[PDB]
Formats: sequence, C-alpha cells, structure tokens
Amino acid sequence: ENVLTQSPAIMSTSPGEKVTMTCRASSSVGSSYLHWYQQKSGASPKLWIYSTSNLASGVPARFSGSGSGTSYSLTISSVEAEDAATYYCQQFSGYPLTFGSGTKLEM
Amino acid sequence: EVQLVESGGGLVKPGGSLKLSCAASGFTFSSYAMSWVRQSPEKRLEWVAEISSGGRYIYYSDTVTGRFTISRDNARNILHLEMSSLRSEDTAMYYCARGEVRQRGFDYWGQGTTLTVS
Amino acid sequence: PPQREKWSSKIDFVLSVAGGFVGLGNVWRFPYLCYKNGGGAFLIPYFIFLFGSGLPVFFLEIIIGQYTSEGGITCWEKICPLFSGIGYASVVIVSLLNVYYIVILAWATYYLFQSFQKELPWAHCNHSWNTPHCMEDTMRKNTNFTSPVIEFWERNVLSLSPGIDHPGSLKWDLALCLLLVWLVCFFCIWKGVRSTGKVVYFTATFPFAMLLVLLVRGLTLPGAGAGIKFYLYPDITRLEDPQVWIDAGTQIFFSYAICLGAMTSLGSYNKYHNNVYRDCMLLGCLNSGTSFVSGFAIFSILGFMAQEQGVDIADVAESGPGLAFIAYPKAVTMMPLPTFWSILFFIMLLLLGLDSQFVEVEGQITSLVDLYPSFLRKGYRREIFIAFVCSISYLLGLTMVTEGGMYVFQLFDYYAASGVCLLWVAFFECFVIAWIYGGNRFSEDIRDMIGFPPGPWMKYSWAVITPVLCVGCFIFSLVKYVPLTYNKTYVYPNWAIGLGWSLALSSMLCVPLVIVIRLCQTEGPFLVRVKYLLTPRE
Ligand SMILES: [Cl-]
Ligand code: NA
Ligand code: NA
Repeated sequence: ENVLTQSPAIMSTSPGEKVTMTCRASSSVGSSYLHWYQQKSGASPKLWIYSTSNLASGVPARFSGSGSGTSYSLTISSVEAEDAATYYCQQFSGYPLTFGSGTKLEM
Repeated sequence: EVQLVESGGGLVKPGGSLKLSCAASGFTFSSYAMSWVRQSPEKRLEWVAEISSGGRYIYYSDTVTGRFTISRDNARNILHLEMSSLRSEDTAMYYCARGEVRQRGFDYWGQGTTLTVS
Repeated sequence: PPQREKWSSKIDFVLSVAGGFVGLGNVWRFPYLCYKNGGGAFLIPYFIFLFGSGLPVFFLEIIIGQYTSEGGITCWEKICPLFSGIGYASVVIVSLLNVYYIVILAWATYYLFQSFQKELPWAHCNHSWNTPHCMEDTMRKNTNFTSPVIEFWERNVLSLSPGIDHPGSLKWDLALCLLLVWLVCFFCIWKGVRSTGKVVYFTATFPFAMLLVLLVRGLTLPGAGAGIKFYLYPDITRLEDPQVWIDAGTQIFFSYAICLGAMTSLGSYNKYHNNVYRDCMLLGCLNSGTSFVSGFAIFSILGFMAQEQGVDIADVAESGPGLAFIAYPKAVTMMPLPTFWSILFFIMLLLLGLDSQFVEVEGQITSLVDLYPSFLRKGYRREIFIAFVCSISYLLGLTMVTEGGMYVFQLFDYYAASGVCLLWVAFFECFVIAWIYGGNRFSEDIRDMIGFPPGPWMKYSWAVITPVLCVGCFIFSLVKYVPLTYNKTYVYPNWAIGLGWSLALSSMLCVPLVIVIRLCQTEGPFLVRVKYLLTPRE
C-alpha cells in the first residue's frame, strides 16, 4: 500500500500570514492522481485541489498546490478567518486508495 | 443540484452484520462511479471500496476485502454496502463519495452515517 | 506459454507508434492523392474524416489492444468472438500491404544507388535512355517536349511498359534492391525490434529535419505562390464525385495504420492502467501535421515546375504514385551540391519507410504467433517463420518490379489494403464496439483503465459518425462508380479491375466467412449459438 504521510500534525497561525503543507508518498504517484480535500470541523470532506494544480469550484483560489514524484505540497497565500480546517492528501493512481494522516489548521 | 444522503446505522454486536445505503439525486447515478470512505473516531480517513460506473469492476481495501461487499441499485439510484463481519475496528462514520474521474477525485460527498459496536 | 511481453517504458510505446505513423503514407501517398484529386478539393473531405473518424478510431485500436493483451486476431475473442473475422481481415490487409509497401523503398534504394555519381542523371537528358523529344526544362518554355526528370523516372527506373498486359522483362537491378531491403527487414525483425539506445536521436529526428529543409527550399522557389494557391483553394465542383471522398477517407485509414493489426498489436504491450489518451492525440496531431506541412513543400515545387515549364500545375507531373520521385529530385537539383541533398533525401525516405515496415511486419508476426503460441514459440521456430514470411513476400513483390510492374503497383495501392477494405473494416469495428459490445460497457472499460470516460466526442464518433461516413462513401462510390485509371490516361483492362476487386474481396470477405465458420462450429439452436458467440469467450 502506498502510505501517504503529512509532516505537520497540527498548525496554528495568525490570520494574516502564509502557511505551507507537505504530503509525502511511500511510492511515486502521477501528478494527475493526487488530490487535496478540505474537511470542515464537523462536516463532510470537500474536494479542494485536484491534479496538483487545478483549484476546485468553491475554493477561494487563495490556495495553491505543487509537487511531483513522491513529494507534494499545498500552499495558502494568506490565511483568513474560517480557513481553519483539516486537509487530507489522497492517492488515486493505484489501489488500495490512501488518504494522508490529516493535518489541521487552528486559530 | 447534486446531492448525496446516506441511511442506515446503529449499535451492533461484534461479528454482526449491517447494510448501509446511499441515495443519489441531481445526476445520472448509473453513469458515475461511487466509493465508500469511512472516518474513524480518530478522524483518520480510510478508503473502503469502490464500484465502477456500471458495477462490473469492484475494488476493496486490504482490510475489508473478505468481509465487505459493495453493490448498486441503478433503477432506484441507491448505493448499498453490505458487511458480513463487523470487527471492533469497523466503528466509524461512512461517507458516500462520487469518485467517477480518477484525475479529479471525490468531488462530492454525502452527509455520512455513524456505525458503532458494543 | 505463460510469458507475455510488455513495453519497458512508455517512451518505447511512443517511439513505436511514431515510427508506425510517420512514413511513406505522409510524405509520398498524401501528396500524390491530393494532386490527383485537384488540390484543395482533397482537404475538405480529409479534415471531415480526420476529426470525425480518424483520431477516434486510432484511440479505439490502442485502447482495444491495451484492454486485451492479445494480437490483432485474438483480441476480438474477448470483445466479440462472432466478429473475430475483423482480425483476419486486418492481417490480410497487413499481408497485402507489406508486399507493395516495400517496393517504394526498392525504388528509393535504386535512386540512392544511382545518386553515387558525379552528376545526377535527372539533371539533363543527354543520357542513353532518353527520347529525342527531350528538351531541358530551363528552355522548355523557350510539339510534345518532355522533362528529363519524368523521362528518368519512367524510362530508366520503371522502364514503363505500354500496359499491364505486357509485363515485359524482370528488372534485375530492382530485384536486387528489393532483396537488399527485405534482408535489412529480416535482420531487424528475426530477433526483435529495439530502440538500440542513442541511435534514436538520429533515426527519428533526421526525417523531420530533412523535411523542413525541403519545405524551406520549396517555399523559396520562384513559382511557389501558384502551387500553394492550387494546393489550398478548394474546387467545390470536385466534391460532386465520390473519388475525392473515398480517396480522403482511405488515405487517413491508411496513414494512421488503424485498420491494420499493428495498432492493436502495439497497444497489446501497454500496461493495463496506462494513460494513453493524451499521447494518442499528440501523435495523431504529429502525423496529420507532418502530412499537411509536407504538402506545402510538394506543391510549392510543382508550382515552380509549372511556372518554369509554362504548363498548368495539374499537367506538370504524373497524377500517380510517382509524384514524389518526380518532384523531390527536381527540388534537390535546385540546391548547392545536388548529390549531397539527394543522398540525404533518399536516406530520409528509407528511414521513414523502414521504420514503418518494421512496425507492420512485427505486428503481423505478433498477430500470427498469437494463434499458435506453442508451435510458433520464440527461438528457432520464430526465426524460420519470419524467414518464410519474408521470402514469400519477396516473391510476391517480384511481379510488380518488372517493366509493367508499375501498373500492378498502382492496382495494389488503390485496391489492396488502402481502399474500400479500410472502410469495410473500420465500420465493423465501431459497429461491434459501440452497439454489439456496448458503448456504455466499453466506456466503463476505458474508465477502469485510464481513469476517465472517453467523452461525448469519442462515444458519438464510434456510435454514429464513423458508421455514417463509411456507409455513405461506400454507397457513393458504388452508385457513382468510375473505373481506375493510371496517370489519368491509361485505362485498365476489365480483367485487371476484376483482379483488383478480388484483391479487395480477399480481405473484405473475411468478416462474413469467419462469422459463418464460427456459427457453424457452435452446437445448439441458432438463437443460443449467436448468443454464445456474442458473449466474451476467452
Ligand atoms: Cl496523412
Ligand atoms: Na516510420
Ligand atoms: Na502517417
């Protein structure tokens, strides 16, 4: 199984600064087969970025993603209020499908 | 427009059986692949099983390959997941996902239903 | 045997298809077919067929081959065993195609050998094989004076006979060139085709660079403007005849090598979950672009020739497969040190044609050994089978390198593997897949492998657009039938036309015949028999 790992377990920042997040893959995945989901604290997940660069329909685009091979990352230009949520990277290149350990923004 | 709602969940004894459901509306359910993703109380997302757009190709997670079963009801536009042996680690909230395009991912998610064991 | 081969990398698959795509079909067949059909009137059917049937069917072959790891024949045993005759029809197309496709390289080899000389023979007609009616094209415009280049092509290379009824003697020089090319093909196939490392950086890139040089030379000629106008301006009146429609259709089905078994065979080596949609579209764009760009070079040369000689563009050269050998040498003559550029041009022709031939032969062997993997196992058995096949194909090509062999070549090119058979095979492929096998089922299979559905464009093209186009051209050609003519002046004998139709029927009849063979070999009632045979068996 291509186990996915996210380096930061939890993050807290003031609502005026940029943050960065990483997703490490145990095996190389295509750029088109990894997506990021944003889960509200108390609701269902929601597609946020797919194909490592295509922003979803509902994302303010204040987000951005980059990566290749087995190392991948997601970035936020300037986090505001209501942006605190748990973000999961997901592998979609081969079965079984794997989601990252999950990382939560706070404050 | 697109909406997903799950039904079926409650307390069961270890080793028991319970069947979950996922209703679909706002789109042609018989044309989009569906998958089940469960979130444990630990908040870790675990993929469970996927059924193809027509139900001919089926994939399971390594841990539920021998006990779980995924099926469709195209006429009723309802997705069914059947479990034959619920272990202690099967307690979670199960989410119905419309993962048709692998290059786009789970673009739509259901409300989810919780399952617990005694 | 349990063992089955696969590509070592995706680059190998891309290179194999690119070599199969780009060849004599683009730089030699498309120019003369367009010239025969009047230039601009050829393009409108061409682009209609291309974006309507061309690319979707090419993706269809690759994705069928990828889905079932089988050759051109045995792949249909998993889609529709009843319609397994399509694979047999495709291989018969390949077998007939390999016999006459090599002869063009034989002409190129003869041209290459006769370029190792102080001065190119077609630079003037003071030579022996030339008629007294010759006059240098530099002074043709100052009662039937002719160009030396055409004289060299006809009198010396072809040694053209007055007709197919007069086969004449067998050209020994062409036969040895025919043997040499086939020996090269055998030694490059008896073991297995390979990229051979860094040599690809020269084998693959050189033909495109040489074509660019020819394009620059052609566009710089004084009379290039008139030729481009003839090439691009459509003649709408010519669309009122089935010739332009059928020629454009079968050209695409020929150039893309889709009705052949090579494309299915190449796909068979791909990984099951491999994404090839983007690669197929880009490779198709490369093939279509190469043909269209090469058209500018050829017609610019023809426009210059028309301006220099004073004759019309349509009357400046041969309206047949000899256009490339009449036009490109002429442009080479208008370059510094013509021997060097002629050498590079005919090496360019050999590189384009040999790579395509290797793909065609390898696909033919792969499809055939799939029927009998144990008897035709790897090692001595495969080497003997390849040697026997090459020797038979050599002996079958020997009849069209005689004095009257040009007419046999034209008959083969028009009817065998490059005519109505391509429409016949393509229609049945899409019909089975879209309607009998199930378009929704095939889309599910595509989604399972690539991760995305083919989309409305590909689904509708398979379901409706390709069948309608194939049937319409078939009906239009049969209702407004006109006989084949060589160089628009020679009328073929009725027996020659019957032979050409028999050549076409040898492949077309494979579908109904195997259907009868499959049905008669199945026990039970008729309804059960057809139900079983429509179900995937293997
Ligand atoms: Cl072409
Ligand atoms: Na080639
Ligand atoms: Na081509």
